[PDB]
Amino acid sequence: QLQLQESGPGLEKPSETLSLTCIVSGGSISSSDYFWGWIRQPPGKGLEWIGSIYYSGSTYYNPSLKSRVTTSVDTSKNQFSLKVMSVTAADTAMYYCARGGYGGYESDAYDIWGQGTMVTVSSASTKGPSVFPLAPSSKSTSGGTAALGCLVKDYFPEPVTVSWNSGALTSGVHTFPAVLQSSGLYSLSSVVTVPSSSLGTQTYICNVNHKPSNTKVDKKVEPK
Amino acid sequence: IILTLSQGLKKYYGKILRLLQLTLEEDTEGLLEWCKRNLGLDCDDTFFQKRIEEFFITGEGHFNEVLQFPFKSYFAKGFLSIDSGYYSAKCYSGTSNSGLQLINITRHSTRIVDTPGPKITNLKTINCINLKASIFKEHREVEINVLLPQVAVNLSNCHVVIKSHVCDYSLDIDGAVRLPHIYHEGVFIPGTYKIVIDKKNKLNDRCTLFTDCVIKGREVRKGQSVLRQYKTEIRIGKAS
Amino acid sequence: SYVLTQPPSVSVAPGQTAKITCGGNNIGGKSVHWYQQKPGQAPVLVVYDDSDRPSGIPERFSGSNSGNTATLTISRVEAGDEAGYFCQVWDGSGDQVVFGGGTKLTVLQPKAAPSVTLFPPSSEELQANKATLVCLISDFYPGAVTVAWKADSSPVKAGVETTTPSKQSNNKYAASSYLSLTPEQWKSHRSYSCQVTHEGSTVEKTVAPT
Ligand SMILES: *[C@@H]1O[C@H](CO)[C@@H](O[C@@H]2O[C@H](CO)[C@@H](O)[C@H](O)[C@H]2NC(C)=O)[C@H](O)[C@H]1NC(C)=O
Ligand SMILES: *[C@@H]1O[C@H](CO)[C@@H](O[C@@H]2O[C@H](CO)[C@@H](O)[C@H](O)[C@H]2NC(C)=O)[C@H](O)[C@H]1NC(C)=O
Repeated sequence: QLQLQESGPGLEKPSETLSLTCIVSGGSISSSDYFWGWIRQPPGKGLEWIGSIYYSGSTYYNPSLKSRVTTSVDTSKNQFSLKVMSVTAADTAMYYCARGGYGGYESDAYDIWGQGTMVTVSSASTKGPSVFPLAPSSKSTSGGTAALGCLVKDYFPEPVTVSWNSGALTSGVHTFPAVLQSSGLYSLSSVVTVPSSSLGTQTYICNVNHKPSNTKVDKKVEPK
Repeated sequence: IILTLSQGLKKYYGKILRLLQLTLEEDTEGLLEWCKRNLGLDCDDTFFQKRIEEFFITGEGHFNEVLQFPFKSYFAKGFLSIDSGYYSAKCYSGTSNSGLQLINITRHSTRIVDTPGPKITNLKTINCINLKASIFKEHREVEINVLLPQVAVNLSNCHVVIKSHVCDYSLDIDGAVRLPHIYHEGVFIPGTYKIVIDKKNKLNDRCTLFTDCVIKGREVRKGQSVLRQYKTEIRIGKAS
Repeated sequence: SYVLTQPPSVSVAPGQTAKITCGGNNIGGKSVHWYQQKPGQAPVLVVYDDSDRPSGIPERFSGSNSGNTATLTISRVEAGDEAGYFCQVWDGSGDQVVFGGGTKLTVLQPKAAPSVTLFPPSSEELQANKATLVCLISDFYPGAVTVAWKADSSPVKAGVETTTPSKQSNNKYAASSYLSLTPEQWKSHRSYSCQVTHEGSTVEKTVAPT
């Protein structure tokens, strides 16, 4: 199937240019009945259309942003891209790419979306997290089960993703939304509920990934 | 003052061209008498609508020069040269038409939603269902056949001749193509018309058509193809 | 600049019918699309062209559009329908995409007590000359908890960070609180506690430097 994927820097400095790329896969961007658009969503706010571009190069911009955004399309690489000039904190947002009907044949609704990529505008440098284990206490949750976790401490910017045992453990996993500390650094905890009888036979390793800093950390969580 | 047969017929036609909405001006001073003296009647607006309606639709055989079915020489089929001196149109009677080549525009309009689409449309690649183009490279002329006249076509630095089964006339003014309006228990315009653009005329060097490109969508709803449209330019002149 | 007007929110009991309007001048002349967006996820097209559904969208979703108002209707509402809903049109005059401001649909939910887990500092953090207490609160409705930290029995008045309660995937709420201490503060007191109050009921968890 046709899948869209955003690619972004995660972090951009004030008064610099943010550049995002969407890779189209499973089909050609050179579609005569569709064009390719960027929609963003600042924290807590609604959806805002930035612009859309046809494979032939014709661009359609939001009038509020036309003076500082531009879109391109590269048909050979099967991607289109977005540039936002002189960014400030007002440009910190989730950025989405999406496909919409163009030219009358198909509906102009945006049927296929990317996953969204998170861009934060800050003068601060990226910072990977320090990961510490949250050890079980024989039966942290009731009797049969127990709770263990990973403290993902003092990173910037969002997001981090956390998996357990390289994805082999998905039941009972709860990754909590991060807290924003007054230092501007982020912190979160991932906790997983496992049976108590397994605390001495199963190794539990959490996997922390922080794309903006290119940090990947594995932490074994053993019973103290 | 008095007008002879010659001057009064021009103003008589001038009023018809105004009511047809082909002109926005008229010289009708002296006309009211002229109809009392040469026609023995009061030619108010109601009278003139009856003449337009009877000439283009509800014919009664043979018509004269003043659109009744002096001026005792009644013709047959074909055309009156409704010429006011200021402007003229070659208009055809409904007796010379096989059926009703008019459409009723007071009747409801099929819904056409707007959509994103190409801002420039090439004259050789017109996928709009309301427009059909013929390029005559041998004669250096273009004929645009408008199939949905209710969708406006706007001229931009164009000097064209409009041809239809109702009237034939020249257009030289920017904006939406003016079409003949006839009242017959509702408003009627031609069902199709033709825009003839002579590219051998220097006045058409930058001739551009602005219109809504209507497109049949893939979806069929209520047993019909849904319609979408986008604004587009068709560049016809050399340096457009 | 064509303007779309959506109500900020709408509540519905399970099984009832929800309606979300999108106002605009002569919006009936435009094709209205609806997107559903759940917390932390990309939007999803649920209705297009006023009233058509993409494949996989349940029949309970239905649309209409005429005059100055378009309406999204969700019948026999389920918990999983809780989301933000956005209307959207292409404005042919301004040559732009316009999104409504979005409508938060909530589905009425029973009251739910929080689960609280409290973790002491790890040996590795203690070996790094730092110490953090972690209080994890989850599965509570409504989304309002009081969090209180206690050193022994006395209230802590420094080094606390607490998240705003955010909606989990099951539409209950979760929140975290963190107490920062020095390793010496951690070992000097006999215990620390996290006190969570929700709708008059308090849960207390305690950890010890042991
Ligand atoms: C042109 O179309 C209009 C419809 O817009 C027709 O007028 C309607 O005629 C029917 C039948 O007589 C009436 O029931 C409606 O009340 C009329 N509506 C209006 C607004 O007048 C009109 O008759 C048509 N003219 C034709 C077909 O010659
Ligand atoms: C062609 O011209 C017509 C009329 O000159 C345009 O229609 C008008 O557009 C303005 C601006 O949107 C409106 O305020 C008027 O009410 C419209 N009038 C009518 C009768 O529709 C039309 O938009 C033009 N088409 C193109 C493609 O430029």
